[PDB]
Amino acid sequence: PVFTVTKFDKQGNVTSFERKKTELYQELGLQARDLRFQHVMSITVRNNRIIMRMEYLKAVITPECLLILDYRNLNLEQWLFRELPSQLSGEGQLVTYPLPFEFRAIEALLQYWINTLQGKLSILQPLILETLDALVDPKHSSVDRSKLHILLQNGKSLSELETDIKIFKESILEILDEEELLEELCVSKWSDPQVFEKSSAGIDHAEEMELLLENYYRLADDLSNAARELRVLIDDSQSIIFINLDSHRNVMMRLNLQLTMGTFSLSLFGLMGVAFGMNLESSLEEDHRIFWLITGIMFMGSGLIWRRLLSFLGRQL
Amino acid sequence: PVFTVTKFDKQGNVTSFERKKTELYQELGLQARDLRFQHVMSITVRNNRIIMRMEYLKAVITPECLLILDYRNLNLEQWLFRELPSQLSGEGQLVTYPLPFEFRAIEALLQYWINTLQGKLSILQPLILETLDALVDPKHSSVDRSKLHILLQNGKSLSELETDIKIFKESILEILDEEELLEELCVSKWSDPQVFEKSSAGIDHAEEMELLLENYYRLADDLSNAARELRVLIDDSQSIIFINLDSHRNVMMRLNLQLTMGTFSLSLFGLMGVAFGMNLESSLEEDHRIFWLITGIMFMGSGLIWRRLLSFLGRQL
Amino acid sequence: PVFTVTKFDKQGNVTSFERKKTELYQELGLQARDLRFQHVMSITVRNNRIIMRMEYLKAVITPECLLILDYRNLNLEQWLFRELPSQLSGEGQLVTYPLPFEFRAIEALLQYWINTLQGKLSILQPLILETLDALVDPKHSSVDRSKLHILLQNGKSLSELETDIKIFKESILEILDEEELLEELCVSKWSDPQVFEKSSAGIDHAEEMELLLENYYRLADDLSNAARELRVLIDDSQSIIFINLDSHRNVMMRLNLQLTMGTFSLSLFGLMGVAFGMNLESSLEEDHRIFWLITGIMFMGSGLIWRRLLSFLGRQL
Amino acid sequence: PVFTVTKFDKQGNVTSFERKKTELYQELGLQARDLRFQHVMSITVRNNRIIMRMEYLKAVITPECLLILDYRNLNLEQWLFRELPSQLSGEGQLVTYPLPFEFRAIEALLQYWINTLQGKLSILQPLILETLDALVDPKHSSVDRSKLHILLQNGKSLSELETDIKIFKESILEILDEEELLEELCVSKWSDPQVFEKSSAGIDHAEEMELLLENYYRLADDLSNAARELRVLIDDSQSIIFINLDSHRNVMMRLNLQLTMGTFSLSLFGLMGVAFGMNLESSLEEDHRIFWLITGIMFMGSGLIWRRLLSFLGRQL
Amino acid sequence: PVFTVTKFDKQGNVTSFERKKTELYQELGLQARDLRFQHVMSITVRNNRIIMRMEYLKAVITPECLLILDYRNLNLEQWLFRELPSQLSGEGQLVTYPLPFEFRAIEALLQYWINTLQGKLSILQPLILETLDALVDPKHSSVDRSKLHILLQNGKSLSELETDIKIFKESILEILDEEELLEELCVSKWSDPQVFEKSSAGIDHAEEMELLLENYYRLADDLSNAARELRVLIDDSQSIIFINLDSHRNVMMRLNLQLTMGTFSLSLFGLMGVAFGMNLESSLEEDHRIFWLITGIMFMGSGLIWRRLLSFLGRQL
Ligand SMILES: [Mg+2]
Ligand SMILES: [Mg+2]
Ligand SMILES: [Mg+2]
Ligand SMILES: [Mg+2]
Ligand SMILES: [Mg+2]
Ligand SMILES: [Mg+2]
Ligand SMILES: [Mg+2]
Ligand SMILES: [Mg+2]
Ligand SMILES: [Mg+2]
Ligand SMILES: [Mg+2]
Ligand SMILES: [Mg+2]
Ligand SMILES: [Mg+2]
Ligand SMILES: [Mg+2]
Ligand SMILES: [Mg+2]
Repeated sequence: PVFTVTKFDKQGNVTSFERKKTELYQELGLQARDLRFQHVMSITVRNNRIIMRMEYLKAVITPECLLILDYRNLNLEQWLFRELPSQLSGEGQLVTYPLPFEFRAIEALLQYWINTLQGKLSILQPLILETLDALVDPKHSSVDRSKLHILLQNGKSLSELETDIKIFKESILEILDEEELLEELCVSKWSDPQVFEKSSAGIDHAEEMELLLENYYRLADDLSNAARELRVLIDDSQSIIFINLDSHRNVMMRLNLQLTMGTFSLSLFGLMGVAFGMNLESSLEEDHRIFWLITGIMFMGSGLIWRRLLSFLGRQL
Repeated sequence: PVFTVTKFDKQGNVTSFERKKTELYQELGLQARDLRFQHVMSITVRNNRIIMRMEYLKAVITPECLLILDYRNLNLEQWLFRELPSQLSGEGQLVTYPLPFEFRAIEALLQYWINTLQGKLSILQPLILETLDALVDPKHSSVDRSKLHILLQNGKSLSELETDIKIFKESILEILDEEELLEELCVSKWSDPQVFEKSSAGIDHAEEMELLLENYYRLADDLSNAARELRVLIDDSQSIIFINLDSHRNVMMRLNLQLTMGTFSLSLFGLMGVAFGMNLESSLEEDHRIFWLITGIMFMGSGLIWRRLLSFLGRQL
Repeated sequence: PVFTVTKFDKQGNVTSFERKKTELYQELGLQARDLRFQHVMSITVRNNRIIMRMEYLKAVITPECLLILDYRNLNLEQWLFRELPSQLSGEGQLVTYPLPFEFRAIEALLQYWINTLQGKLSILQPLILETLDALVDPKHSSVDRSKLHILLQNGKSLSELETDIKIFKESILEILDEEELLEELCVSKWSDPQVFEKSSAGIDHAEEMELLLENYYRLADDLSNAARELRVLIDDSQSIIFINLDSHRNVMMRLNLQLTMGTFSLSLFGLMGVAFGMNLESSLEEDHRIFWLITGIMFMGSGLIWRRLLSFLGRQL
Repeated sequence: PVFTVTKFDKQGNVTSFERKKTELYQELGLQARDLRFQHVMSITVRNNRIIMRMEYLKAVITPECLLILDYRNLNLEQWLFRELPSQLSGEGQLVTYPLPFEFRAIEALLQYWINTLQGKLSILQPLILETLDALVDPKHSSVDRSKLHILLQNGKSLSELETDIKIFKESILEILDEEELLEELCVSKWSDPQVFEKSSAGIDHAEEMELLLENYYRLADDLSNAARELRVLIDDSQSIIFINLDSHRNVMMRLNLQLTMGTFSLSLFGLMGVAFGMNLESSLEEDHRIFWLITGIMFMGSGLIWRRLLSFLGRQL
Repeated sequence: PVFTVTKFDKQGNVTSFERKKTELYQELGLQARDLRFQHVMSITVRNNRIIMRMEYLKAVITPECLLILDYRNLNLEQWLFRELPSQLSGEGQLVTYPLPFEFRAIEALLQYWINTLQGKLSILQPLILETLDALVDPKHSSVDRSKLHILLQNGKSLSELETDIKIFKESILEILDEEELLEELCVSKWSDPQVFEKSSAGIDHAEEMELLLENYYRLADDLSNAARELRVLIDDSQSIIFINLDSHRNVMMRLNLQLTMGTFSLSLFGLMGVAFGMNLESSLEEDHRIFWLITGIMFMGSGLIWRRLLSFLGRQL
């Protein structure tokens, strides 16, 4: 096929072209299996070439140049053509530390990925915090139906972000743990064992590579703790939501039971009113002191039975 | 008994026959304990023979041939006779890497198992996603009864798939961790310490075996993260289902309580209508301005008591 | 006190007797602290003697004999007198592998314990599967009261079985990890450094002991995964049970609310029927076109209010 | 200040006195930072002195004596003056193993703490088992209100006990893992490099110290599994309690809905009875075959509507 | 920019000033990347300087002085100017241990952070305990709405505190695990390899640094267990809250069902009273022994049906 290559030289100059994969393997001195890019996160060195893939960002770091592959249709235009050249050129920062190009390229790629991981968390966190805050207030019998889908979607994005940080840390820690892997990153040292050793002023050794990789492992470790705390907060907030729903359930069920007692009291003493309303000879239809006596009994009796019933639920706490 | 053997030579030729287990041990130079195949996942080397079992796939890799055992009644016909010979023959790919037959056979077997593990996840994931998506919508008082059995069955298949990936990774990592185990896989090297060493051009050494095994450990590690995220999503979606069920429970319980208040108001003020309907002398049956006054009181009184009761639940939030 | 000893010689002959603990220490060349048997799972070697305890099975493996202690009232009669002698005698299997008696005794004891652990799971699994299957069907408002106690008891037995497998694996892995511990198991080698070394044909070395112990670690590892999946299935099934109970709760609560609306509609429009049934002058008792008009209003009005109320809950989704 | 010291010599003699902390540091050859006792669990050796703290038990093991500090108001009277002297004196047990005083003192202190940890579990376990057993029976609509506080308190004590076992195991495993730490416990060896080496009969070496410490690590490991299983059982029992509560909730809700259907049927067909009871001209008050016809319709119609409604919930499963 | 520096010399004298970052790098012999302070918890040594950050506390420990950076608007006035000088001066404590300034500065900084971590837990624990205690009492149908927000906020602060302790332990354990990292803390040793070695009386070696760092790892380990137990107690208490809410839900639902049975009984037998109240010829309006017979049937029949219905729910347990 073809690889859309954006090539940065040691001076930060940007050249973009297109080359066949078969010809690129010979030009880079690699094989077809080296540039398969079939791992979502991987930082490997194959024949003096640093091959890194971070999700959509596939790059190869050569002794003298940095190549970005498959840079189209991925919003890799502002960083690639305006921010990346400045970092690779070495301008500013410190002029007393002329580190090799591999250190500048590895730092630029690692910094870029830690920025997208940080940016993803800086967007998820306000969304989850604002959705959980209004879902957890104990002032409603129910919850917002639409905002539960937001929490479900944002929780899924949080778990995918947690994996992205986790596999970023594993890739860096794999190189840090093994000294041979860490030494392989010093690409210019092996390309020129004599020219690079001439400037033996501590420009790049095992310490400088370890310091660079440990810096981004700790930055990603900060992301892991912040993303893990957010996931813990989601679980804690949902448990408070469950107590809120089941507490107002009991409040409405107590009011319903109190009103049920009142309707039973009226029905119990309204039965004698219904009984005395039948069109049968009650032998009392002529008395003038029976209607008001029964009417008083029904109203007072309903009140007394209601008061007695209300103490029944109070007895049941 | 007998072993149904499908034998592939160094040229990919397929020969199928049947041999007694006792005779196969002598032919292979093995013992009865070596070919017990009592472990669901195992990759061991016994006397210059690579013995691998992956669930139903049992294979022995010899210096010059690959044997597949118990290949019947397992749908091992398309891969065995059409896809496996092409991979073992070495055609295509790279003609500049004449790797030994053991590397080709190990890669073909490891690739096949990572494809079935990937295929199992590629089927479970859409089924779980589509069942969870329609179970979680907050537009129904209840959930689909039949689709809960689908989620239960698919969740069980997901946990069995998670174990299959987990024990696949452990088997590969066991060989990767120990250099002696990794060196044992170089079967042709030990069979011919001089003939194999003649082609000392980096065809097969500790790096090539490590690169092959690390490739499939990372492919299975990708499967572990994808299957673990799916299990996390199931738990997150069920918690949202619980909030949905308990929120509409509170909505229906609030409507029921509001209607209960209305029926109590009618019953409370309908008692005086029942009282005035008895066949007793009320001393008011002749007045012409008492019927409409009481009728108005009952209807207005029911409304006022209902309005007062509705504020009672509003006071209870 | 006394130890009920069942002694098996190198030929598998069974002798049972009773000896005092104090005399047994001198006969075995051990101490009182060595045979305390105070650990539920332990495989230790003390002065050229392999001392193993597996729950109720306490055994000491000597250079020339195997002793089983406290074999009474534990159903250790079929295995001890019919199955164990055959395995220790070395008959069958392979006649070309004259392994020492310690290998035969360790294998027989380890095989026996992996069989009881497998048998315990082969009984728990059908019981849990059949109880969960009928508890999870979404065709009942509630669950079987009696079968919840079965699940509680079987879940407790599953967790105790999980610990039995876990501590069995730890005991084997402790010996496997340390080469000195693994070498101590070669009891006959240290008893006869010259006689055993005479048959230097690979009968028993570090590989044969490691292969035997790794075989039973992997068999127990299979048990751990099967028992862990069952525990995961219990948790998954209970969550589906909770959704089933809370979905039929909402179905019955929706039917109750729909019938509550119908009774309120009848009560609301039955109040005018009660109002017109009082024994007061309504100034309409003589008209012939008022009774049927009011009766129609009550029945039609109840229907219209019921239809309007039914749309109210539909508005609330 | 002052330290309340209970001193045991090599013969088990008990002497109790009080000494200032400043003078005790010089007498013991220690510093103020060594005897801070600010760690709840700690077993450290500082200048040939074994300093151990186990919650309230603070002890210093010297070459020739064992000192217990802060032994007042802690029920340390029966063990200190009646049980501890017997163990330290070396009487009974084995007279052929004249182990140094440090081994006897370490064993006595470690045995005492494993007894209090075992005793705490032997009290919690029956309390939790008896509370869970009667809370889980499916014969009550609710649970015992008072016994939920017992489970909450006993669960809190179980988690504190789990930490006590966990940090006891970590303290022992720290010494076991490092050989230098294990060698420091041989206090008499370093105090008298020549006198102790004279009795080179295996009285105390790296094996005897390792055997003593591994014995109590495994005893505490047994406690960890028993306490962990109890915590798992609490969680399993509570989930069964939730199913019990939500199953009888559905049973009472089905009975209430069935009775609600019956009251609606009476109200629906009682409306025509109320309609025919108004004091309006119905044009049917003179017929003799209308009263019983309507009365039959109301009673039969209520039954038919009730039967039809009962099938409605049966349709909803 | 500028760094607000509070400088403490070897005598504890406090000097506060303001210096530009660029000039401070040259004065301290460091680089811009060394003082980035972009890690929430970090204890690193860069060119004979101990650089530590603990949340808001950023400090650099030099051979002869301790510098605190960004000390404004953080309540760092009482500790900085009244408590810190006393600890750094070396007054009191022990005059026989003239440890270097780095040991005094590291101890003062580590002690300060363990005090703020302890103080945060000493505030959270009473707040959570008092909120959980009154939320868990089984004497209310519901829970306090306002106190659920307190538990949610305090649970979030507890999880952030748990991370603060966790990363404090990781930072200390990283130095403890690696001897080279631990040796780098001995700043005065490398600054003066001969002057420091002159006082070879055990003032500061690998043991003294290890003892200081292990002391604060164990103090933070105590905090981890106390904060972890509190989080476990929150989860246990919430599960008891759920049982309390669902038990009183069943109690109120049983009372409501018992009263529903009573109202159905009155409605069932009140239908014959309504039937006999219609203005139709019942052919019984003249009999004198029919009114009281029907009235008795309605009242007795309601009681008998109610008693029969009450046994129905008793049959359903
Ligand atoms: Mg992801
Ligand atoms: Mg490698
Ligand atoms: Mg499986
Ligand atoms: Mg091996
Ligand atoms: Mg109700
Ligand atoms: Mg009613
Ligand atoms: Mg057990
Ligand atoms: Mg050992
Ligand atoms: Mg009337
Ligand atoms: Mg504790
Ligand atoms: Mg140490
Ligand atoms: Mg934090
Ligand atoms: Mg380092
Ligand atoms: Mg519930």
